[PDB]
Amino acid sequence: MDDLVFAGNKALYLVLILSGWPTIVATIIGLLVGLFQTVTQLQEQTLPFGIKLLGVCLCLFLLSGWYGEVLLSYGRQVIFLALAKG
Amino acid sequence: EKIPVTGSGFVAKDDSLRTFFDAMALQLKEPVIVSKMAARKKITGNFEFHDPNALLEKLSLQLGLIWYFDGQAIYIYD
Amino acid sequence: PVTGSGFVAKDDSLRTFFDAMALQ
Amino acid sequence: AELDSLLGQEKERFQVLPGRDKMLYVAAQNERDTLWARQVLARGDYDKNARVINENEENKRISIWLDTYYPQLAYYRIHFDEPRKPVFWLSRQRNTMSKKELEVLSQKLRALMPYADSVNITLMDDVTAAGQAEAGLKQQALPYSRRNHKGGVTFVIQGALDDVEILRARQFVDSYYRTWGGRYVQFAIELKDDWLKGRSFQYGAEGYIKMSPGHWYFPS
Amino acid sequence: AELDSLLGQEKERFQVLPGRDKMLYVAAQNERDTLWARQVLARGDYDKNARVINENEENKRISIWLDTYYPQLAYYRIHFDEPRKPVFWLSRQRNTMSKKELEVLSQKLRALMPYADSVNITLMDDVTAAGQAEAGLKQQALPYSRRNHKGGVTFVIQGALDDVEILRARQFVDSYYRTWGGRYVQFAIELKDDWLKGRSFQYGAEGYIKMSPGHWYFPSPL
Amino acid sequence: AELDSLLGQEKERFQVLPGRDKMLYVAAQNERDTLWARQVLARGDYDKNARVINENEENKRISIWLDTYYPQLAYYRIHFDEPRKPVFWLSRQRNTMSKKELEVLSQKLRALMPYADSVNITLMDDVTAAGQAEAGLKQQALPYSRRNHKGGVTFVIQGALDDVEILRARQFVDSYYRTWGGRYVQFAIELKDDWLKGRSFQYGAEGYIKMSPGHWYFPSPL
Amino acid sequence: DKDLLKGLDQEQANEVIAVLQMHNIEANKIDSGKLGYSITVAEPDFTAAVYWIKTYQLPPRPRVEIAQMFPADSLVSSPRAEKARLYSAIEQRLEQSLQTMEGVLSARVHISYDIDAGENGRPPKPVHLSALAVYERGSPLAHQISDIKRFLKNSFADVDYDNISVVLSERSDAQLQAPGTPV
Amino acid sequence: DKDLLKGLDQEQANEVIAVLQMHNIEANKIDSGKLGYSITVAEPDFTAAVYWIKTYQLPPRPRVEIAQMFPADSLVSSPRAEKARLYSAIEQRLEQSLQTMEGVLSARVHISYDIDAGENGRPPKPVHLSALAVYERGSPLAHQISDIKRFLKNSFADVDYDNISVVLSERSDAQLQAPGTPV
Amino acid sequence: DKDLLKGLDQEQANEVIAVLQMHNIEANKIDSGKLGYSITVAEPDFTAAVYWIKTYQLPPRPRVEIAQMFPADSLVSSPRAEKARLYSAIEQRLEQSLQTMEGVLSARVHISYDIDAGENGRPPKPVHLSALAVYERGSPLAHQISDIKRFLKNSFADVDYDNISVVLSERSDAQLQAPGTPV
Amino acid sequence: DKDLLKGLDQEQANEVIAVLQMHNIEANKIDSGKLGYSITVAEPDFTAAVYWIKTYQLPPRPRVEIAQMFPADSLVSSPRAEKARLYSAIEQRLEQSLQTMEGVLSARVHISYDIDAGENGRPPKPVHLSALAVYERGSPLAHQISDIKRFLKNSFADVDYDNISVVLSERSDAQLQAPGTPV
Ligand SMILES: CCCCCCCCCCCC[N+](C)(C)[O-]
Ligand SMILES: CCCCCCCCCCCC[N+](C)(C)[O-]
Ligand SMILES: CCCCCCCCCCCC[N+](C)(C)[O-]
Repeated sequence: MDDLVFAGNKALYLVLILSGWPTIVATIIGLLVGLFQTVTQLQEQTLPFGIKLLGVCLCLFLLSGWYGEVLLSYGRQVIFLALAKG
Repeated sequence: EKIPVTGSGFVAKDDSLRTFFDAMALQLKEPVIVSKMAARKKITGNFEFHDPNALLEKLSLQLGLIWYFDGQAIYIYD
Repeated sequence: PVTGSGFVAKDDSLRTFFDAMALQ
Repeated sequence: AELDSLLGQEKERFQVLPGRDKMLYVAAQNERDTLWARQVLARGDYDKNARVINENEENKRISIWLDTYYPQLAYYRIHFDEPRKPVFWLSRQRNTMSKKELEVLSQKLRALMPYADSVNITLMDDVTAAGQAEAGLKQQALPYSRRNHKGGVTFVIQGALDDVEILRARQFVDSYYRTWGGRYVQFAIELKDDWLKGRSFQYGAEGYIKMSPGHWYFPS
Repeated sequence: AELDSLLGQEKERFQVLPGRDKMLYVAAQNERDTLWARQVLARGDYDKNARVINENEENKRISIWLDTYYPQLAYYRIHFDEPRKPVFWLSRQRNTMSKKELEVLSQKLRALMPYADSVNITLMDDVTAAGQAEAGLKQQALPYSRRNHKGGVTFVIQGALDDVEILRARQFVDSYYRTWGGRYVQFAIELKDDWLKGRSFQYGAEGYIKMSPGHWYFPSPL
Repeated sequence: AELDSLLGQEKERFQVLPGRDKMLYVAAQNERDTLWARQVLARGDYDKNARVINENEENKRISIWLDTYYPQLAYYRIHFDEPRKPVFWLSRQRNTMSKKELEVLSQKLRALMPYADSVNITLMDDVTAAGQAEAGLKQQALPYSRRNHKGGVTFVIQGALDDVEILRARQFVDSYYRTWGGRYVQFAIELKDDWLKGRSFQYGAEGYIKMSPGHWYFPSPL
Repeated sequence: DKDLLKGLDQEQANEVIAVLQMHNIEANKIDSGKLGYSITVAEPDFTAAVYWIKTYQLPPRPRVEIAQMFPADSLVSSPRAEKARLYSAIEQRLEQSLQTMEGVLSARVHISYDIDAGENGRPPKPVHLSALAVYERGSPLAHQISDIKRFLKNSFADVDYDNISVVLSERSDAQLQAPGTPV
Repeated sequence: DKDLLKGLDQEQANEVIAVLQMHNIEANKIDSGKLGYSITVAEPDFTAAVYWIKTYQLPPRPRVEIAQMFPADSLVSSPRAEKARLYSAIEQRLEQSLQTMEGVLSARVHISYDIDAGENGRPPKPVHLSALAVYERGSPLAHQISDIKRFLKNSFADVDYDNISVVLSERSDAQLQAPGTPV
Repeated sequence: DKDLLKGLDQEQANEVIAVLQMHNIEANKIDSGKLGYSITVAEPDFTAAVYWIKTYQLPPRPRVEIAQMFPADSLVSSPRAEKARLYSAIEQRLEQSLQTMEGVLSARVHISYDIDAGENGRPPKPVHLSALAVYERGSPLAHQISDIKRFLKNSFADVDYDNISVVLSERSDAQLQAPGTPV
Repeated sequence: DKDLLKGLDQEQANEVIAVLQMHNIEANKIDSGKLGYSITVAEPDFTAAVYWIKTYQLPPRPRVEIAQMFPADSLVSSPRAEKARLYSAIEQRLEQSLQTMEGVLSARVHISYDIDAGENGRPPKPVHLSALAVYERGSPLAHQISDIKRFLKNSFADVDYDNISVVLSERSDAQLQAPGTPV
């Protein structure tokens, strides 16, 4: 059922790319702040969380318009397929 | 001309019998009334309405119709 | 069917077969 | 260094003629050859005066001159099969001139063409021209319409033509034009869309199309 | 260094004719041989004058000359089987000329063909040409229509032709054209979305009636 | 180094004949052998003039010449079983010529074939030809139809054919054609689906097709 | 000698030389390896060579194919992209098949891309085809259109002879003699 | 000698030379390699050369194609940009096919971009095309418009002869003789 | 000697040689190993050789096969891609089979790719087939169309003789004698 | 001697040799080990050799089998792929069985791949089969078609004699005598 196959595969691909960007940013920031604590040999729990929050908020301010474009496109498309037979 | 065909006639292409026998009504000189049950049938071809009574009689037997004429209108039924 | 007139049926319903016979 | 030695290996391709103005005239058969020759002169390989000529160019130039001194002369085309003795085709019906007048015309043409020794004037029949056109269309089996005017004939070919019909028409028309020119007979080719495919209609008198059940259309 | 030594190993593939022009004429069978020869000349391997010729080119050239000087002559084709003595086929019905006029025509053609010693003029019958066309179609069972004009005959073959019908038709036509040329008889081959292969009928009270030819055709509903 | 020494070990495969034009003619039996010989000449292993010939090529060439000088002669085929004395089969009915004319024809053929000493002309019967064709199709049990024209007979073999039938047909026709040629009798072989594509219809002068129950189509008499 | 062009491909060089030779301009091709080919002409011919290079818009450009727009790297490419690459391959394979027919020198083919809609939600439209082809001299073009139509009709699931356009042309005259050298 | 222009590309320089030679101005092209080409003229001709450079707005600009606004660099590419690349490829392939017809020298094609709306949820509009072309001298333009309309009609899903525009022009006179050098 | 082409493959070079020899041009093939093959001709033949290289568009592009668009090794495939690889293999297998029939020299096959739509919820369309073939001289083509139709008909679940197009041609004259060397 | 081909495999080399010898061309095979086989001919025969190499499109391509497109040594295999490999193995095993019949030299078999639809929710189409075979001289082909049909019919669950196509041919004449050496 090429229609069910398409809609099902695209749902998962969209989950993977919508979620990837915030987690990539968070991971890279995490690594750099973890390193800096080693070369400084200076340690605390809170600095990485503090920076990660800002990094993710900026990520959302920037990309969020595109999240809307992608979701609207998919929303229309699935309805048209569901009611396509008539 | 938008009608580049030489002779005269009617070219049906998948016409309900209602819309076909209407084209014959002017040569018959009578209004035609067709039952819904007969109007479910279809026809295709190229036809000469030269002698309408003699054509109508033949097509009745080929298509399984029955017909009557009260003096004012022609009635065609299955 | 070089001559006369007949009907070549293909699992046709009796209604269409005897309708074709009606002219004769 | 004669001019013939400079034009190439294929000596048959060109023809050199000396003119009364003491200038060499090179006769070519087509544009490609024309430019093949003109490059040699424009480069300046030859030292004396020379010119390049062809049938189409001379037809045009002569027509421009006739437009000024004979604005009502009816004629067809000038042929250069033998460039030293061109043949000029005039209409028999649409011209009334004396023999003296025709001779004078001949001499003035000869003065315009310094490479030609004389001009032969021949009278042709219009009915013949038109007939060979219409017969050529019937031969190709094209659909057509004919319209007649005091001074010309027009053949209109229009419809949803096939590719084999466009090809045949093109070949024929191009063959005719070369013989007769374009002054008396004109052809018009006009492709149009098809209204009838997939619709039922009545034809002959009281003809009409119907776009869909319940929608009649009455062309003129 | 003769020209024959330069054209190849297969000597008989070409034929070399002297002519009154004091130029060698090389006669070739087909276009590919024509170019095989022309390359030798155009390269400049030979020093005197020479030219390459074939039947089709000569037919075209001569017809162009006739269009100027004999614009109403009805004729078929000129055959060069024996290039020194070509044969020119005229129509017997559509031409009216005296023997003297024919002789003059012959001489003028001889002037056009400096490699030819003489031109033989032969009169052919139009009824024969048309009959050989029509019988050749019947012998292949092709479906066709014939149309008659004052000056010509047209055979129209059209519809949803099959591949084997297309093949047989194009072999026949390509054989006839070589003999009679395209002037008098024309063949049109056209593919249409139509299964009756050009026939057409109207239904009336008395049954079917055959409909005259025409440009419009009813596309296949099947 | 004689030419026979260059053609191979199988001496009997080829036959060398001397011609009046001072040229050797190597007669061959088939295309493969023809090209085996032509390679030897074209390579230039031999140094005098020589040519390679076969029956099909010669039949084509001579037919092309007849088309020009005898455009109405009715004939079948020229046999070269004995290449020094060919046999030419003419129709007894469809030709009117005198003995003198036949002799003239013979001499002109002899001029076309410089390797032949004489041409023997034999008159054959059309009824015989046609009878052998129809007897062959009956013997092979093929279904067929016969059409007769003034100039020829045509046998149409068409419909749904089985593999065995197709094979038999191809073999027979190939056998016939090698004897009689393809001028008088033509065999048209055409694979057809079911005529109407699984649809019910009424045949005869009032025929029609049932596109579907409740849908009539009136194309033609059937 | 004056430099016209540098850094050409082999394919650009041979086209330029062909076009100048046709107009009687003697040209020279030089190879610089990693720097490509260079084309040079004499001064007396410089003006003409310039004018022709402009008029023909030489050197020629690279040859476009639709598949160049859609090279797939994704996990999931659109129903649009896949269909586009498919049609963009069938086109090329038809041009290669036609070039084998008797006496065709070259040809080109075009197909109607319905894919400018994904055909999500809407029913698919019927196909149309166009072809151009070039023939050896002495070919009966009218008689040869039939073959091409027959061949193409059955390469696709729904095509009508009415929807197939075919345009044919003959080869121009052969350029065999060399151009003359300036005096 | 006075410098007109510097740092030109090969195809800007040849266009400038062509346009100045046409007006009888002798110009010189010099190559500086990584710095490009330079154009120089004599003083008596400097004024005129300036006026023509202004009038033609030389040097010419790079050629524009719609695919250049929608580069393939995204992990998801929007449907609008996909359809834009598709049509921007078909236009170019049609131009390249037209230049192969008999005696055409150059051409241009334009297509109606119905993609400035997605046609999501709305029935798609029919296509329109425009074409410009230039011919060799002595060409029957009237008889050749038919061929081009026939060819373009079937290259697309649904097109009416009423919706194809074609405009033709002949080539200008050839510039064969060299300009004169100032005394 | 003038260089026509460099860096050719084996099977490009052999085609170029064949086409030049057919028109009486003596050519030479040289091998440079990692640099490929080079082709050379004499100056008197240079012009003609360039004209023919243009006219035939040599050197030939490689053969196109649809599976090249849908590699077997991508991470994922939609059904459309798999189905296209399948038909792209059946085509090649039928071609290789026909080349074994009696006296066939080479052949080409095309299949209607229905894969460009799903036919889901819908009746899948019947198949269409086209074939081209070249025969040795003296073959009864009319009698040989039947065999090929019969053979292809049963290669697929539903095919009608009406839906099979077959085009046949004979081999050209053999090129046996060597071209002449310029004087 | 002139080099025709290099880096050939054993089967390609012996094919080329066989074709050339048939036309009276003496050829030589040289072995370079890891660089493969080379083929050489004399100059008088070079022209003909080139023409035949073109005409037969030598060297031959590798033989195609459907299972090559759906390798079994892959991480996961869709049902379509498995359903394809099954048929592509049955085909080969039938070919190999036919070769064992009396008097047969070689054969090819083809089966209708109904996998080109899943036929999920659908009734499966019947099977169709096609076969080609080559026999020794003096074989009654007509009487041998029956055996093959009988044997094939029971190879599959539902087959009708009407759905089986069989084409037979005889071996050509034997090439036993050696070609002549150029003088
Ligand atoms: C995003 C997580 C949930 C996605 C659920 C998608 C369900 C797809 C159902 C069909 C799966 C089997 N398939 C692809 C053969 O149809
Ligand atoms: C920590 C907040 C998590 C929110 C998850 C959803 C993020 C995407 C949608 C909100 C975007 C808001 N924005 C950037 C338009 O302002
Ligand atoms: C504090 C987290 C709030 C997350 C939800 C914010 C509202 C949804 C985003 C609305 C704007 C969407 N956008 C950017 C496409 O316009």
